[PDB]
Amino acid sequence: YSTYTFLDLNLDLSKFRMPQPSSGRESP
Amino acid sequence: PLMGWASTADPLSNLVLTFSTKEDAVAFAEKNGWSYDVEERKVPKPKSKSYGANFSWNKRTRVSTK
Amino acid sequence: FGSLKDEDRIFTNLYGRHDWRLKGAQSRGDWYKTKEILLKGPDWILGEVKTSGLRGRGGAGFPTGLKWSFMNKPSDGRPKYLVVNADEGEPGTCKDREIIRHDPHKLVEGCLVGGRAMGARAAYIYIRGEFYNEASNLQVAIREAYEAGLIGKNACGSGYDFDVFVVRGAGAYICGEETALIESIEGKQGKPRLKPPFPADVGVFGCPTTVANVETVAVSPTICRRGGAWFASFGRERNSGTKLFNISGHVNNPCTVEEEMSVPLKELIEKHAGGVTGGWDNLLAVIPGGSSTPLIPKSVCETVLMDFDALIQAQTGLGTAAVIVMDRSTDIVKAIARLIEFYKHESCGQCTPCREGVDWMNKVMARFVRGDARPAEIDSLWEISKQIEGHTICALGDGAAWPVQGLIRHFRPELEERMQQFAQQHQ
Amino acid sequence: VHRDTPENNPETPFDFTPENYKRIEAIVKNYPEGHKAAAVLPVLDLAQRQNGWLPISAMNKVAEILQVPPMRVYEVATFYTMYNRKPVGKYHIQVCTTTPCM
Ligand SMILES: Cc1cc2nc3c(=O)[nH]c(=O)nc-3n(C[C@H](O)[C@H](O)[C@H](O)COP(=O)(O)O)c2cc1C
Ligand code: SF4
Repeated sequence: YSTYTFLDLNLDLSKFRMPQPSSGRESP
Repeated sequence: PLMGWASTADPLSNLVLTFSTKEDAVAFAEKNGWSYDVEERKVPKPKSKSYGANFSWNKRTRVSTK
Repeated sequence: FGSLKDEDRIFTNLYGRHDWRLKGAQSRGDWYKTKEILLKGPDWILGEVKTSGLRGRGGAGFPTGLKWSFMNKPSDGRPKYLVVNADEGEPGTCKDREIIRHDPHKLVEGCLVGGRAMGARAAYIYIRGEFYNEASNLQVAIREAYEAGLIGKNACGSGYDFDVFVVRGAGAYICGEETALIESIEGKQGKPRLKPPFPADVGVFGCPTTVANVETVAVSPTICRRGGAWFASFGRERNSGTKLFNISGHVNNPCTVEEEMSVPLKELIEKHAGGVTGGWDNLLAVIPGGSSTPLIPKSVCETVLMDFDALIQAQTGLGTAAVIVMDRSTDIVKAIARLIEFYKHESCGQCTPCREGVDWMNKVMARFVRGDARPAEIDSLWEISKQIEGHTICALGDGAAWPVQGLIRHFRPELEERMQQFAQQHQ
Repeated sequence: VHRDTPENNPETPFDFTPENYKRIEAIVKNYPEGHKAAAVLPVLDLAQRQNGWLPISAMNKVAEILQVPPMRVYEVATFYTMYNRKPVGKYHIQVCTTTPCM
């Protein structure tokens, strides 16, 4: 229904609330 | 200097005998009595190759678009 | 199998559909008892599904109960993930996307309650991006609950909780295999790996993963919530459960219904609701699998119950859980080519048997249908199909021939007479 | 259709809206570090969205963001279907034709 605008979907609640990430390294 | 066939002397020039081994190789140079030389056989390293090491967490060998 | 059914009550494994789509307390069914489950030792859940022993909905055998209590028993250095197909590869499947569309609150639980068995770390799902609207909403469904504090990182009551990261594809078949999906979750081109590296639970993202399916992880919480002794209800001592069928291509009202195993196709097709084509004299030429099973004629299929191993009794079984039939006007030879013309476009193309081996058929199938040069070909075209089996990596080849392998079986003449129909015509 | 480009828009040019550089913080946030290296599937497609079909300078751009040699992109855009390499219309419509749909 919103053709563009994945933004807040991706960047609003997800951006702050996707902790940590640690995710490590893999420098390589 | 008529055609360009490369004519030649050196009447041996084309012989390849085939022996089965070294111990029996030099056997035929002495017995017919001319000088010679030797090379050595070669075979590869062992070696170690494993697919499935190509997807790796911290390893530096990790292929893409194989 | 008891009474030769497979009935449908309001007692089923799926809670609701038209009642409440949005979030809440899971007003009645869901999110009921949790802290008691997870607080007990994890392997209590493992093998507690064995009371059911779900074969799995991934289009195959190999009961889901084993592979989770299978390796991924230990743990050492590296995290474990969950990758659960949401995708549909088979034409006419449609079973998926109905689970997600009106009731997402189930599966986010299905992982959390499920993932604890794996001892996993994170949760990935995967969805064909070709569904833009319905798939877009899961994030809300994630948020509308997850935001309340239902998941992560302790939620709830345990020291173990972790969230779910949606992703998307584009032109995928990739769910056509595990050991492909875990590759295109990564961002390479998707050419599925060799099957035995280290099979799919060793070689993985960086580290061991397990590839589940939708209603394999969907129905697990409710079958560990109650279970029994009702976990095994219908079906013989071998296959047990109640799965979903979605009828398509001739009916009165083709639509899904929850139906238990061992249901005969002659009452099931006619029911839910009508048979609207000829219930008979429409010749009822049927396809058990979606694309993975060849035809059956009017023979014992109609009395043949839909139990898995009951179908292996016939020349082909089906794990896909879908139905497509025909009546009269549809010319099968005409209607099976656009099942093959499909395969040619969905194949990876690594292997020499699959690539360059499917076209050899697809290029000739437009001879028979059109009607064209002489028989004795049929005898060869069978051998080609007999010649791609152990020769391809993935199942798409083993799922490439069966439609043609089982067309040459069960219909001899329809071809033989048509090659004449153009033969007499040429004259 | 053909899969070679006759030097259309090597420098189109193209760029992302500064509203979009704050999401790409979130995407990479998904994955673990050091393997990140492909978020390409959303990130390359988000670029289709900002534009509506991605020219060859779109394929070269993300490489400068993702530091992968840009034959590790031109590949991925020629495999899948959803991406449209050539230009399109305002509505790109589909008719499902398959055994059931037939
Ligand atoms: C052409 C093709 C399409 C497939 N499509 C799907 C699919 O859409 N969804 C899915 O879960 N598996 C699909 N698979 C099969 C995968 O093997 C399966 O998802 C995987 O084995 C996970 O099985 P499990 O989770 O039930 O154990 C497909 C296989 C093929 C050959
Ligand atoms: S069949 Fe051969 S080519 Fe087609 S996908 Fe499976 S592996 Fe790749």
